Amino acid sequence: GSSGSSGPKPLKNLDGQFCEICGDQIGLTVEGDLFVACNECGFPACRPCYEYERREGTQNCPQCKTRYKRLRGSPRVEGDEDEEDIDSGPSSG
Ligand SMILES: [Zn+2]
Ligand SMILES: [Zn+2]
Repeated sequence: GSSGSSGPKPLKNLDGQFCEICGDQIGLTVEGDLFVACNECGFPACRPCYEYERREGTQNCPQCKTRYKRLRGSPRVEGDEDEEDIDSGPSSG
């Protein structure tokens, strides 16, 4: 049996920064700032979670599926940005 944190009033926690994909707590970037994979929607994805999505993934946020961007520890991939095309018709979302 447990509750969460010691003492009465809870301590800074369960904010959300904690990645959702795997769970691990989204640490800090190579510089120090908070590592926020996706900001547009706000999908909590650690470092080893964002890169992949672009490495082997599809390069589209699994929450909003928006255009990505070369991060600190994320080398460019084949599908970062494309040019306007005659492909219209939003099948899903
Ligand atoms: Zn993760
Ligand atoms: Zn997103």
